[PDB]
Amino acid sequence: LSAEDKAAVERSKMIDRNLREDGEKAAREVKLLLLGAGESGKSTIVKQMKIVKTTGIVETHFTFKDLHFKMFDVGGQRSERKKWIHCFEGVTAIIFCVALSDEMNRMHESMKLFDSICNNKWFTDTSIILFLNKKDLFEEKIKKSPLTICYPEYAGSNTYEEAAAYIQCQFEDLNKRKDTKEIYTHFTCATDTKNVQFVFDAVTDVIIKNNLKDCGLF
Amino acid sequence: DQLRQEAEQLKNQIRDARKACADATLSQITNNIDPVGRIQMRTRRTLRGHLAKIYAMHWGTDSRLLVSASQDGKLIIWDSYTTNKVHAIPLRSSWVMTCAYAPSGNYVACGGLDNICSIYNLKTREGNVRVSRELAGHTGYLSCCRFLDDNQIVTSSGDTTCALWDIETGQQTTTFTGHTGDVMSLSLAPDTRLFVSGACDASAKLWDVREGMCRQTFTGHESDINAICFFPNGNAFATGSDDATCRLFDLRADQELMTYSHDNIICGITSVSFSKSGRLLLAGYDDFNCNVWDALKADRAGVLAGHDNRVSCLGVTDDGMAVATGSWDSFLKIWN
Amino acid sequence: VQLVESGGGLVQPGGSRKLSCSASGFAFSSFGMHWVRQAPEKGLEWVAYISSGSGTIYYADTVKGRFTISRDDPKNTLFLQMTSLRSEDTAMYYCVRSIYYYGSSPFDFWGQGTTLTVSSSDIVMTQATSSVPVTPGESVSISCRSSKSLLHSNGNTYLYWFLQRPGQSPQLLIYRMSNLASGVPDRFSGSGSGTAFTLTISRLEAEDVGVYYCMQHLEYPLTFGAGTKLEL
Amino acid sequence: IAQARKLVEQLKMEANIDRIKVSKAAADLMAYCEAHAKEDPLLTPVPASENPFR
Amino acid sequence: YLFLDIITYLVFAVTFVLGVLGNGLVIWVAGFRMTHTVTTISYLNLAVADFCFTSTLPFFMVRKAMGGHWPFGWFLCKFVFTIVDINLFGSVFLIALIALDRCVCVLHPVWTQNHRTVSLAKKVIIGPWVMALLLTLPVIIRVTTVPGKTGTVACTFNFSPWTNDPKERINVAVAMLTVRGIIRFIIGFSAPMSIVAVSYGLIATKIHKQGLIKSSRPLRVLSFVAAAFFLCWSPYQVVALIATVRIRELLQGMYKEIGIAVDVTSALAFFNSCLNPMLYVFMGQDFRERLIHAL
Ligand SMILES: CC(C)CCC[C@@H](C)[C@H]1CC[C@H]2[C@@H]3CC=C4C[C@@H](O)CC[C@]4(C)[C@H]3CC[C@]12C
Ligand SMILES: CC(C)CCC[C@@H](C)[C@H]1CC[C@H]2[C@@H]3CC=C4C[C@@H](O)CC[C@]4(C)[C@H]3CC[C@]12C
Repeated sequence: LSAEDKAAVERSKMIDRNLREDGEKAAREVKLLLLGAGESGKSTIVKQMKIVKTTGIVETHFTFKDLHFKMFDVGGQRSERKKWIHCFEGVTAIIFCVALSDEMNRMHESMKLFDSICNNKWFTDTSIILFLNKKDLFEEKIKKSPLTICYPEYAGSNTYEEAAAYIQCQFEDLNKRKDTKEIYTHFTCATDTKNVQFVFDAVTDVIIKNNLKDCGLF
Repeated sequence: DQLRQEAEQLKNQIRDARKACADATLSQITNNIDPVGRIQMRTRRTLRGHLAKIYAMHWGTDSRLLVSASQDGKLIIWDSYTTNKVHAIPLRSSWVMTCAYAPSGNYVACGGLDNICSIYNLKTREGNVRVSRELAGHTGYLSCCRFLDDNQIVTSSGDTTCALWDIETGQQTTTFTGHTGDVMSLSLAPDTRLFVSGACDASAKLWDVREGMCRQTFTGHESDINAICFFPNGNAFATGSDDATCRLFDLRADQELMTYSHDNIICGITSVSFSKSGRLLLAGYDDFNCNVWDALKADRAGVLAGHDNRVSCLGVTDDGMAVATGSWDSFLKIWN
Repeated sequence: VQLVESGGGLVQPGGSRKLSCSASGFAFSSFGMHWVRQAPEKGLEWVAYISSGSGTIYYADTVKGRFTISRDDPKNTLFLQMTSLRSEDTAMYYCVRSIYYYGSSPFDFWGQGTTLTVSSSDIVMTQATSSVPVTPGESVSISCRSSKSLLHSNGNTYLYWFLQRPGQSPQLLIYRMSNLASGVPDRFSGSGSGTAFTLTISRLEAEDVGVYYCMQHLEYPLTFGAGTKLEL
Repeated sequence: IAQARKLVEQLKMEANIDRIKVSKAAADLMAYCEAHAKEDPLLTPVPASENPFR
Repeated sequence: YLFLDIITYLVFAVTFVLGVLGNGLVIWVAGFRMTHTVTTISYLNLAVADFCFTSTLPFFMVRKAMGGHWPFGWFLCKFVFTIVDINLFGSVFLIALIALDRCVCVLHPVWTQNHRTVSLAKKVIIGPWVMALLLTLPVIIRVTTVPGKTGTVACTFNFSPWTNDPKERINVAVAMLTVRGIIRFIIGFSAPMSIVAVSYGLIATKIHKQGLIKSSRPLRVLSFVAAAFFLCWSPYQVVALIATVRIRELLQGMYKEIGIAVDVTSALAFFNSCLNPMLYVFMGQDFRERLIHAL
């Protein structure tokens, strides 16, 4: 049998209990991964939330309406995404930031990155929240310059609403699996409650859908 | 540029010399040797205490204790004879991608997606596990780290450079540069004299630890190199790529020896290790399996299939008794 | 590391008394704790055991049903309550710590002891020799014997060699017959097999003068036995 | 600019490596595999008496 | 009336075989070859209850076969009746609990993110079993074998074993059996049916209000489950209540029509334990692929 190994087994059992408690405490937080382009309002979005060492990943932790949100900003990595992107396979949501203030064909590379990240083999079943943030001076930009430079095929009026809708649908058409994912869109500004409430509503919707898929009914 | 043409001419001369020095391949020599058939291993133990994907594993020097790293922010030390948990260390950053166990058993190192390599001391006088060092100075993610003598540690990062640190002071003693893409893995020589490293640009470089200059480079692959390991003799090594192919490179011949591939397999390797006698070559794949190749004939000899996800880490004890595998299903498995 | 205890003194037969052991400088909530008493002019004997997490408690057959052990983690204090004291229970007590995992070393730190004066099947181990006259610079050997074999199926024997130099608390020298404890000179060595055990010292100084005790940890209760004495 | 000289120097220092024939490497690997064949507990399974796992 | 005998025998046989194989597959899959989560725990418990009940069937099958004789012993009488009653109650309460679980997990997504741990699942799952045992205690106490003074033995209720006088015997028998009957149509039928109906109605209302429909699968599955449960357990409860209305006459022995209706509806009700695994576990795609991969 066992002579002194019983104390070792007791130690192992207490360790197992501690791991189970820590895991069930840490599996109650909603994971959001933040992505964007260069100076595309990511700092503004991060600051707008309720809320050296470790230059790579910046983790923000906040809490809204009894829901604990944890957001990962990984823009400060500067390496091949295909080697470390699968670490985030289990994230609840992906926040994407885009600056509407379009100047050197930034929209085209933003669309390329969105196409690369939306159709990835890992981020299936993961909804995508999308922010078009630099909307304060977009009307000035369109009144001082036409949108046909970015999109030569554009054949519409030069008003704010139509141009914004055209850009939104242009971004949303990059999706390939219209039945699996669900892209949410928002026009954000210096307002805060709108941003946090929009994130909360999208997270609640995807949580309900995940619960339905888990309980077999989906 | 004239220097570009000179470099091209020098590369052509190197390739010509490599071809001229060649002879009949390893197949001609090893055609007549006896093969080994149906190397069947069955799971003995099953270490189930993790709650997420498992990214690294390393056998102790006594061939009984091992360490595993998970994504829930846990470094666990297992006793491999009774499946007991000696220690459970919580980490500051949950995004880890590597771990190592000191050759004496006093220290464990872990690194990952936070650009920092932490070093923990196990045998203290307060009974707990304390963090001893936090090596910082890299710009890309840590991919693999190994111990040398409990005072020097060599690490590889995802910024094309790999460093050699002196733990006591906490500063980079030496830096090795020369890759174009990310560096994915490295393995020290048995005598801890030289070391090779594989890069994400389909090249493998042999460095001299002292005097800090690249000694040799080999290029035979077509995609990323995701694992690498020294032959026990110390005069060869094996590289595992991301396009369903393993290769055996020689240091003295400075070129390829043999390739291990099959038409059925099309996934990407994730780990590579050898056997104590250097006859079996294990290989963890991405199609849920784990192949066991006869390294002297390239003919497959066994399959280890017990995992519900891709196998990410793989290791073999020092005395050659057991084999440990770990996958994204959060279970280690001991085979024998 | 400190394990200072208190609560002793002068009592009367049939009374009661509480002993407290305050620990500072280590992770107290991860160590099992033992009590060990010693009567005047005699050897050591085990008293009580409480494990980590309070999930296992052991007593001695001579005090079972009269003593009660308990621990308090947030305040870091070990309590032992004593009821119906008799004249035999006069002794001086030690608070001891031990942690069990693979490759650990139990009994690695003893307290300072408190005095207690009251007015008026188990494995047995024998050290036949009671005293040995020695001079510094030579080599000496000490032998211990047990009734039954201590070798287990795992492959490791359970023998512990302790030293008690005069005026101080005991100190762990060797655990499991062949492993040298931390902070111990390389002169000491241990060997043996089956039921015969030998502790050897290559050189002697003025610091190696005291009593030497052997203990077994194969099964409870824990039995020390008398100890060999060295002097110059 | 300045990377070309470094690359050329590295290639030149790699050029003067002395190499042996491939058959020598094959023979050395075969000899090493033959020498340590008996002490491999995975090529030839050992009896369950000395096996630490079950 | 001769047709009903074949109907009941065939129903018993098919229920036995299909239920035992289905519940064995479900317990094997959800117990060992799948990690443990709350839904798996609930399905495991339901499978265990239904497996025990459907395994304890051949004794009923042979007790109807002989004619009313009970060839087995007194110990088997007591043990079998206790097992059957406790397993039926456990199965019904577990179905109600699963329906409530789904309703909460869909209506309140915030709450189930914070307080839906496996610890809570194991802490709350002991309610149905304790309730079943507490309600089946009378079967453990007063059920025994008795000779019929003719050459046959009956495993039945002996409520008054002290006396042999017909008047007080009949009085206490009808009183105790009527109070039993009233517990069965208030505890075994009304509450679980109402809870299942309310929960699934709320789920459907929420789905059609917020608009999460990528297909009709949720509505189809909910309709299938609710309809199967109702059609399985309605007629037996109705006829049992009818029998309890006229039980005093029934002991005198003139309502043989009720005598055969009770057993045929009992078989039709017992078919639900056969139906349960297919509706609950194998309706999920993931379990289907898991079973296919396992074998
Ligand atoms: C036939 C009747 C009389 C008795 C039935 C006994 C069997 C079938 C039942 C009773 C207790 C049940 C066990 C209860 C607990 C568990 C632990 C769980 O982790 C695996 C399933 C398992 C192991 C169940 C398997 C089936 C089980 C063993
Ligand atoms: C057969 C009747 C009389 C009694 C039924 C007792 C058994 C079958 C019931 C009662 C308690 C139940 C257990 C309660 C808790 C758990 C822990 C969970 O992790 C696995 C399921 C498991 C193990 C249940 C299995 C079935 C169970 C063991």
